[PDB]
Amino acid sequence: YDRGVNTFSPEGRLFQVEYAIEAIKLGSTAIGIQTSEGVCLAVEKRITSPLMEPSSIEKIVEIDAHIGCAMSGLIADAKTLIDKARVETQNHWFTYNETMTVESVTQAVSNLALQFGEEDADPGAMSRPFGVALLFGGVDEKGPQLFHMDPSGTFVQCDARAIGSASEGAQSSLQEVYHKSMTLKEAIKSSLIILKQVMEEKLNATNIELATVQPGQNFHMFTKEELEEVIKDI
Amino acid sequence: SSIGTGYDLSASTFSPDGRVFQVEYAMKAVENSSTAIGIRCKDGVVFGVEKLVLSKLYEEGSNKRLFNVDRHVGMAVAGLLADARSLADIAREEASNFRSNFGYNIPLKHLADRVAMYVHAYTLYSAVRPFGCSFMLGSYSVNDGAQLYMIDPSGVSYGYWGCAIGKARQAAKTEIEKLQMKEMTCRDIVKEVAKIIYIVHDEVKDKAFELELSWVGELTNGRHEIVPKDIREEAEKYAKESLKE
Amino acid sequence: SIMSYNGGAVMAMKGKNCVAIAADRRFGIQAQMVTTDFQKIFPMGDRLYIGLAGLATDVQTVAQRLKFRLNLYELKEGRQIKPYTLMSMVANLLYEKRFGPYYTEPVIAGLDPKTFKPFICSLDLIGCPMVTDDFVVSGTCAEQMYGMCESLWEPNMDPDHLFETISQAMLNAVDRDAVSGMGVIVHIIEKDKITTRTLKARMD
Amino acid sequence: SRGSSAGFDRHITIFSPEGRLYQVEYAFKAINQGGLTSVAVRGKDCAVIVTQKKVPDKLLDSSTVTHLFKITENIGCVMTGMTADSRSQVQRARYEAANWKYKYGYEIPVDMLCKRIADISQVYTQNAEMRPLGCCMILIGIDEEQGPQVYKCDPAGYYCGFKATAAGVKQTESTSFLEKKVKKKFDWTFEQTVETAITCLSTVLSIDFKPSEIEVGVVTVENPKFRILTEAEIDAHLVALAER
Amino acid sequence: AERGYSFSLTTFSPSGKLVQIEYALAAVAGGAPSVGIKAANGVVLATEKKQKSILYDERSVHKVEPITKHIGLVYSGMGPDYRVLVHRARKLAQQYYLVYQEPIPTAQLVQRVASVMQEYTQSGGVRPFGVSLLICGWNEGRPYLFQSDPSGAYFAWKATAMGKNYVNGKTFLEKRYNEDLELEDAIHTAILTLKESFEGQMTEDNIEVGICNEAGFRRLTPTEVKDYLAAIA
Amino acid sequence: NQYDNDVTVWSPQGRIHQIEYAMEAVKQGSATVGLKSKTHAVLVALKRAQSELAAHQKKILHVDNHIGISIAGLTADARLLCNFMRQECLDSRFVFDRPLPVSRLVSLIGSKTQIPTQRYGRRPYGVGLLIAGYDDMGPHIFQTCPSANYFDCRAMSIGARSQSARTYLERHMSEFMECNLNELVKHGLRALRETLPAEQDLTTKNVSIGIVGKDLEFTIYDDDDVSPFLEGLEERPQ
Amino acid sequence: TTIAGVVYKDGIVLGADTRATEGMVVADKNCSKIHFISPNIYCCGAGTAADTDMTTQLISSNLELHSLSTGRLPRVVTANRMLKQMLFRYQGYIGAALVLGGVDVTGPHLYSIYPHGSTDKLPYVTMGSGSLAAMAVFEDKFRPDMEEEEAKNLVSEAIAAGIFNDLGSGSNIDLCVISKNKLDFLRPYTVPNKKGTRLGRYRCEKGTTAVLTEKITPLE
Amino acid sequence: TTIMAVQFDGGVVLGADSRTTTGSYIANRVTDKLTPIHDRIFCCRSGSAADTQAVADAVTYQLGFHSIELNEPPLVHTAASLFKEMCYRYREDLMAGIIIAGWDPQEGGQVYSVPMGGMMVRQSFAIGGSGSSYIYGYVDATYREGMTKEECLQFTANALALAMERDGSSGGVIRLAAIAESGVERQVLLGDQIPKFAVATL
Ligand SMILES: *[C@](O)([C@H](C)CO)[C@H](CC(C)C)NC(=O)[C@H](Cc1ccccc1)NC(=O)[C@H](CC(C)C)NC(=O)[C@H](CCc1ccccc1)NC(=O)CN1CCOCC1
Ligand SMILES: CC(C)C[C@H](NC(=O)[C@H](CCc1ccccc1)NC(=O)CN1CCOCC1)C(=O)N[C@@H](Cc1ccccc1)C(=O)N[C@@H](CC(C)C)[C@@H](O)[C@H](C)CO
Repeated sequence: YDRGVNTFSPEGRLFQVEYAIEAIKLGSTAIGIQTSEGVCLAVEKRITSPLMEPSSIEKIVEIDAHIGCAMSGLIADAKTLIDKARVETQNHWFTYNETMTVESVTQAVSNLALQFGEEDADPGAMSRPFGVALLFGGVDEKGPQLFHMDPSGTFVQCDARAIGSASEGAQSSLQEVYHKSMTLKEAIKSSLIILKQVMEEKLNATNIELATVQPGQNFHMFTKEELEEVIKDI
Repeated sequence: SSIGTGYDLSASTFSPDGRVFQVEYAMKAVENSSTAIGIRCKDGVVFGVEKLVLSKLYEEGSNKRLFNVDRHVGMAVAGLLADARSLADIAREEASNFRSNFGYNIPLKHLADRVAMYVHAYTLYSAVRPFGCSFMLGSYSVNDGAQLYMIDPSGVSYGYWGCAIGKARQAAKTEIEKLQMKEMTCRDIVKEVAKIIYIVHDEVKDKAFELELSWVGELTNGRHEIVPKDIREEAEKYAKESLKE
Repeated sequence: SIMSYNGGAVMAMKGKNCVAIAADRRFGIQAQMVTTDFQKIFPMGDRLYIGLAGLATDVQTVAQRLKFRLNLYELKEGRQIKPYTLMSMVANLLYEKRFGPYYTEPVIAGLDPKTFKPFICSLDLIGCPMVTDDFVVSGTCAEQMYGMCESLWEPNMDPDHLFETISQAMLNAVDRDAVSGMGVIVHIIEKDKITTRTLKARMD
Repeated sequence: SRGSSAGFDRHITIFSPEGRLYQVEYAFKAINQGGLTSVAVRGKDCAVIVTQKKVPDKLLDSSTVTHLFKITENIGCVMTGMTADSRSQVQRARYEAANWKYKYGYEIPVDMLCKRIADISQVYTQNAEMRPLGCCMILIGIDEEQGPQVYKCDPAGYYCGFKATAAGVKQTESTSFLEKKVKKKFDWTFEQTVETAITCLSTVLSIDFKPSEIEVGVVTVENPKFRILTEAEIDAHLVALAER
Repeated sequence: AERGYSFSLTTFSPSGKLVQIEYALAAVAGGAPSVGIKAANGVVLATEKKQKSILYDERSVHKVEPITKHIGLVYSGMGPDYRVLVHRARKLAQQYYLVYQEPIPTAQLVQRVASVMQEYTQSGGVRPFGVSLLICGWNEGRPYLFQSDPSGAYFAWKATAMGKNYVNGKTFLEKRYNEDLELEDAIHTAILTLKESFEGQMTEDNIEVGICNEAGFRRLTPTEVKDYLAAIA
Repeated sequence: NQYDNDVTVWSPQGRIHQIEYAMEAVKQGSATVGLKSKTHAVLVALKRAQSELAAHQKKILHVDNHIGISIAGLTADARLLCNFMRQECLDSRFVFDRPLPVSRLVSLIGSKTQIPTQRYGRRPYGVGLLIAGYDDMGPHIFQTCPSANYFDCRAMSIGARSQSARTYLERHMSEFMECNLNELVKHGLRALRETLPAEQDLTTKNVSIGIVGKDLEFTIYDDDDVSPFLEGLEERPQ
Repeated sequence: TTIAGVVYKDGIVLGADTRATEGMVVADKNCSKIHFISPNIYCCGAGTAADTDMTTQLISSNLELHSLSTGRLPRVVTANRMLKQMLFRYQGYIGAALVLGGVDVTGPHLYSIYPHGSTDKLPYVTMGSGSLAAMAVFEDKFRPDMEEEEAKNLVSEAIAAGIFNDLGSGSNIDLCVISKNKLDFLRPYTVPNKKGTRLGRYRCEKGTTAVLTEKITPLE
Repeated sequence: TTIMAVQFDGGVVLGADSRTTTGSYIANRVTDKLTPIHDRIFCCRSGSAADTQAVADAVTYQLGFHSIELNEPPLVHTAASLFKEMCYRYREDLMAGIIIAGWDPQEGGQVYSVPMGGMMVRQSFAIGGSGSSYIYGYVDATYREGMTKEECLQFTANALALAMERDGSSGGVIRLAAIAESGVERQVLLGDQIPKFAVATL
C-alpha cells in the first residue's frame, strides 16, 4: 500500500519524517559538548576496510571559522545541507559585514526541513526528507553554543548531546558526567571515553575525529598527534 | 444507494450507475452541519443561522456563518467552514471584478452563476476535491428586486423563495412553507426566521447555540447588514415564547 | 549597404534542354579582397544548383541550412527534389526570418529530375519567388547584368551558345563593378552531363 | 470478453479487453440520474423542444428552474442530465458561438456548434485526468439554406442531425414513438410539430401535463429567434389536443 | 484547476504486449466494415453507413471525409476519435502545402498522421485511438491506398477491409478481385464486398462511397450510389 | 483505510481523515494558554525538554510590535506560518503605515492554510496557533487549527492535556475582563499548571510568557524574567 | 502595383498589372498579383510582395480548412475578418494592401484591406502606387449594375491608367471575373506593352569566350 | 472626421460625416462611421480606422456574450465601459475617439464620450473628430434642453454640415441614426439634402 510523501499518520505525524528518524539510528554515533572554554565534537569513522583511506571520511566539517558541524546518518544528504550552511554564512557576511550566530545558521539549515513534496512543486524540488542528524558547535557573541537538528526540522540548544546508533547509552553516560562548568579538556576526555565505550572497534587515532571551537581559537580539527595525546590519558 | 469499490475515491471517476460519490460525500458533510435558513420577502431577504457553540471560551460572533460578499449581497453558509470562507473569497473577488469591468453592482443571478461554475469546476478532476459546503446568496435592488439563490457542492444553482441547508433541512422547509412570504415584510420575517431556527434546533443532542441574523432589502437601502441587537433580541424573545405551545 | 559589404554576382540562364548558372569568385571585405576562390554556387542534388549572392556569412548559412532541410526531405520522401519544391523550400526558409532576414538573394537553376524541363527562379531576402523563362540576376551589379541579359539572350540556345551568352553577360557586367569579379565560374548543366568552367577574367 | 475487465478500465477512460470505455457508458447512465426526459422534433418550417419541468417545491422561484438555454438569439438548446455539467456545457457553447462570430463574421451553424461541443467532449473521453460530463445537449435553429436544424451531442463525443430525437430516462420509448409517427408522413406544420412533441412526452410518461409541468422551446423560419413559450400559449396547445 | 497525468497509460505486459493498443484494435474490429480498393486509374473507399432509426439525418454527418482536394478518408472503430484524426490530418496537409506550395504526397500524410497516432500510445495520461484509417490518394500519377492502425503503424494496400468480418472480406477481395480494374469495376466489387456483411436491404443511404482518381477526391452522390446499387451500371 | 492517505478524498461519512490526522498533531506538542483582559493579551507556554541536558523548546514567537504567537505542533510548519504572518504584517506597514488588524491577519492565515486541504499531493499545516494581539478594537486571543478554521477567543488552551487548562479558564472567564496584568498572567499560569501531575509544577526553566497591550509592545519573558510572575502564586493542591 | 476591383450585376471583376520592382528597376515583367483564396474568392495583392504572397496563401489555407469542416462554400466576410485581424495584430509591419473579391450565398462582395488592418466594403476599390489613376477612371466611368464585358472594360481601363501613368506599374493586365456560377481567371487579358524587336545580332559564336579551366561530369 | 450624438427624451440621435483620408487623399468618400454594437447600442468612431474597427468588433463580441449570459438588454453604460476599458488600457497604442450612444430600458437614451485619454463621461450631447473643433461655438449657442427627436435630428444635421464645410478632413455624405425603444431609423443626407448656408459675396 503506497501513499503520498506528505501523508499524516493517525497519530499526527509525517510518515517519511519518522522513517528518516529511524534512518538516523543506523549512522555513526557522534557527541558534542558545550563548555564555557569552547565546544567539542567527536565522532567515530566506522572504517569497513583496511584499504579505505580514513582521512577521506569526514563527519566533522567547517561551516565557518567560528562554526563546525557533526553529522550522523546518510552523509550524502548532509553534504547539501553543509554547503547550504556555508553559503548562508558567506551571504550574511557579504550583506551585513558580521558573523552569523550559531542559532541563525542552525535555523537557516532547519528551514529546509519539510521542503519536500510531489504535486504543486518545482521540478528540482526534494522528493523526500534528509535522512541525517546534525550537531552545530560554535562560538558567537553569546559564547560557546551547541545545537541539535533532526529531519523534523526541530532544532534545539544542548549542553551535551549524542546522536547516532548508540544515542541512548551515550546520552545516559553524558548525563552522568556533565556539570555546567567542565573544562574543555574534561569535555574532550569524557567524549572520547563514552565513544570508546559505545564503539565496537578499538578506539585509536585513526578510528575517530575530534574538533573544537573556542572563544580565542578558530575551528580546529585535531591532528593524529593531538588525538594520540588525548587518547594517551585513556 | 451505497457503492464503494474504488468508484468513490475520485471526482474524475463515475460509478457504474452513473454517480459521482465524492460530490455526494461532500453533500453529506454539508448535511452533518448545523442548519442555516434564509427566506425572501416581498421587500428583501432575511438570513438566519443556527451557530452551534463548541465552547464557552469562544467570543460571541466567532465563526460567523454569515458573510458580506458585496455591499448589496450577503452569504449564508453550511458545512465545512474553511471551504465556505474560501468560497466567500471567490464570490467577493468575482463581484469586485464585475464592478471593475462593467461599472455597476453585480446582479445576484450572475454572481451565483459564476461562483456555481467555479464550484462545479471541482467536481471533475482527481487533482482536487469538491467543496464541502452549501451556501445561499441574498440581495435586493429596486431595478432587480428581492433575490435569493442557493448552491450545493455539485455546482447546482437555483432561485428560492425560502430555503434551508444542514441537519434539519426538511424539518425547516416544512416550517417555512407555512409562511406567506410573498406578502410579508422583512421586518415581520425576522421573527419567523428566529422561530423556525429555535423549532428546528435540537436542545438534546446539540448543546448551546448562538443565533445569527441578516438583513438585505428596501429597509436597508439595498445594503446587506447584520440585524441590530434590538430586533435580534426581540425575535429571540418571540421564538422562545413561541416554543411553549 | 549591407549587401554591398562583400559584393558578388550570381546569374542564371535558360536553354533548349539545358540550363546555366554563373557567379564571380571574389571574397572581399568592403574594398579589400581576401579570397579569389569563394564558392557561391552549391549543388542541391543532381542537375539542380543554387547560387547565393550577398553577405557571405548568410550565403554559407542559408546554403547549409537548406542542405539540412533538403537532405531530410529526400530522406523522408523516396525521391530527388523538384525545382519548384526547392524554390518553395528556400522561400519558406527565408521568410521564417521576415523581421531579421538573411542578407542574400538566392538564384535557383536546374532541370526537372523526372522530365528535363529547364527551370530558373530568384528570391527576395525574405523569400519572394520569381520564375522566369529567360534569365535571373542577383548581386551588387544587377543593373549591369540586366543590361547584358536583355541584349544577349535568345530563346532556344544550344549548350554552347548558352555558355557563350551567360559568360559574356557575367564577364562584361562584372567588369563594370568594383566589388564583383576576380574570376567567373560557369556551370552549364544538361540531362546527360554537367560542365564546369572558370573563365579568363580581369583580376583587378 | 462479453463483459470482461482488466486494470483500471472501469475507473478511468481506458480500453476494456473488448475495446469498450466503461466510464463513457457510466456517463450515459449519469444522464438518466436527473429523472427527466426531453423531446426534440423538426418540422417543415420550424423546430420544437419540449421538456419536463419537475418543480416539487413551492419554495422554488419556478422561473429559475429551466433546462432550456439560449445559446444565441437564433440558436436554442435543451440539456438533459447532471445540472451543473449541463450549465457548464451551455457556457462553453455560448463562448464557442460568440467567438465563432467574432472570428468569421457570421453566425455559427447549429451543425458546427454541435460538432465543436462534441469535439470538446472527445477529449474528456480520451484523457484520464477528467471525467466526461453526465449530460446530453440538443441544439435547434434555422440554417440559411438547409432550413430548420435539430442536432444532438453525447458524452461519448458523438453528434448528429435528426428529424427528431429524445434524451434522458424514457429516450428509447420516445424514439420508438417518434419513428412510428414519422413513417405516417403528415403535413409537418407548426402545430403538428408542437403537438407531436408534447404528445410524445405525454404518451411516454402517461401524465397529461398541466401547462406548468413542461417547458417548450421553439424556432420558426418566419421567426428565427429562439422563443420560449409562456404557460398560457402552452395551455393553448394543451387544450387544442383534447378535442380530436 | 487541472494539469494532467504525466505517466504512460500504455505499457508492456510481461509477455511483451502493448495491451491497450490491442484493446484499441478490439474496438476497431467491432465497428462498421470498410473496404478500400486501388484500381490502376483510381481508388475507392466504401463503408457501412447504417444508422439506427428513421429519425437520423444521414445527410449531416459523413464517414467518408476529404483531407484535401486529392486525399480521402474512411475508418473502422470509434466516430469521435476518427473526427479528431480527420481534423489533425487536414491541418498537417495544410502545413505541408504552406511550406512546399505542392499538394502533400499521400504516403507523407499517412506517415505524419501515423506519428500522431503513435504519440497516444506513449504520451502521458492518454489512451490510444480506437480507430483504423483507410486513406486514399492520387499523387504523381499513381493511385495510393494506405491503412493506419492504433499502434501508429501503416501499410500500403492494393485492396483491403477493416471492421466487422474483415477476414471474410479480405479473403473475398483476395479472390473476387484483382489489378487492371477500372474505377467503375472497383466501385462495383467494393459495394459487393460490402454486401458480404450487409445484414439488411442495402440502400443508397445505408452505405457511403468516395472515389479518388487523378482528377481529385470526392464523395459519391446518393444518386450515383443508387445507380451502382442496382446491381449494375 | 482507503480514505486515509489523501486530503482530496472525502469519506462516505462526509469527513476528511487527513485533516483530522493533521489536527492530532496539535495534541502532540506541549500545552499552551492564552487569555485577554480588557487592556492586555497574554500567552503562557509550557516549554518542553528532551533530556535535562537539552534546553527547552521555544514556544512563543514575535510576529509584529502588536502581535505574537504561541505554537503547538510541527515546529517547521510553525516557522513557516510565522514567517508568513510576519511578511503580511510588514506588507501592511509598508503599504498603509499602520499595523495590520489582528482579525485580518487571522483571516489571511485561514485563507492560506485552507488551500492545501483541497489539492492532491498537498497536506494541511500540522500546527495549531494561539495569537495574542492589540489594535484599536482592544486585545485579541485567536486560535488557528490545521483544518484552516479559526476562532476568536476570550480564553483558550491547546495541546497535550490542555483539557484541564480549558476547564480552569472556563470558570474564570468572568474574572478575566477586569484583572490587572499580574492577575491575568497568574490565571494563565494556573491554567497552564493544571495540565501537570502533582509531582511536577512550573519553573523558570520551563515557562515562557508573551505579553502585548495598550501600554506594552509584544515582549517575551523566558528565564530569570519569569520569576517576578511565578513568585506570587499559591502552593496548588494535590 | 495597380490593383482594382468592381462590383457589377452578376458578380465581381478584379484587375491587376504585372510589374514587380526592386529599387527603381523592373525585376519581374510578368507577376501574378491576383491570388486564389477559395474557388469563389480571389484577392489582389499590392505592397511588399512576400507579405502579400504569404498572407494570401495562409488565409487561403485556413479557409480551405474552414470549408472542409463546414462543408459549405466560404464566405467573403470570413476572409475579410481573418485578413484584417491578422494584419492588425502585426500593426502594419506586414506590407500587404489587398483587394478582396468574391461571390457568396449572400451575393457579390468587394473589400479593400489596408496593411494596418482596416477594411472598406465598397462597390469599387483601388490599391497600389497607381491607385489614384485607376480610381479616377472609376469615379469617371462607373455605374451600378454593369454588364460583365462592360465591367471588364472599365477595370482593364483603370489598370491601364495605372500602368501608363504610374512608374511603379507596367506590363500586362490580368483580370478575374467571378459570377454566381463562373470563374474566368483571364491571365494576360491584355498585353498593351511590347518589347521592341532587336535590330542587331549580338550572338557570340562558340570560341569567343576564353576558358582557363574545364571539367565535364556525366550523370544518368 | 466629425461625429456627433444628442440625447432627447425617449432616445438618442447619432450623426457622422463619411470621409476617410490617408494623407490628403480621400480613401473613402462614403464611410460608415456609425457602428452597431448591439440592437439599440451604437458607437461613433473617430481616429485610426484600424484601431476603431478592431475595438468596435471586440466590444461587440464581449457585449454580445455578456448580454447573452445575463439574458437582458445590455446597458449603454456597459458598452461604454467596455470601450472605456479597452481604450484606457491601450491608450498608448490606440488612436481612438469614440462616442457610445443608444437606448436602454433602465436609463433610457444615453450618450457617453470616450476621448483619446481613455476617460468616460455622460453628456447631454457630444461631438468628436477633427471637425468638431469648428462647431464648438455653434453647438454651444444652438443647444436647448428638451429638444424633440426631429429637433435633435435637424440639430446634428446642421452642425455636421457646418463642420464638413469648414474641415478638409471631413466631408462627403451625412449619416444619421435615430435610436429609441422603437428601434433604429438610419438615413442619409446627400447633395441638396445637406443643409446649406449663405456664403459671403461682395
Ligand atoms: C477621421 O478621423 C477624420 C476624417 C480626420 O482624420 C478619419 C475617419 C476614420 C474613422 C477612418 N480618420 C482618417 O482618415 C485616418 C488618419 C490616421 C492616420 C494615421 C494614423 C491614424 C489615423 N486615416 C487612416 O487611418 C488610413 C486608413 C486607410 C488607408 C483608408 N491610414 C493612414 O492614415 C495611415 C496610417 C498607418 C501608419 C503610418 C505610419 C506609422 C504607423 C501607422 N497613414 C499613411 O500615411 C498611409 N500610407 C503611407 C503614406 O502615404 C499614404 C499611404
Ligand atoms: C522583386 C520582387 C520579386 C520583390 C521586391 N522585393 C524587394 O524589393 C526586396 C524587399 C524586401 C523587404 C525587406 C523588409 C521590408 C520590406 C521589404 N528587396 C530585396 O530583395 C533586395 N534588396 C535589399 C537591399 O537593397 C534593396 C532591396 C518587392 O517587394 N517589390 C515590391 C515593392 C516594395 C514595397 C515595399 C518594400 C519593398 C518593395 C512590389 O513589387 N510591389 C508590387 C506589388 C506586388 C509585388 C504584390 C507593387 O506594389 C507595384 C509593382 C509597385 O512596386
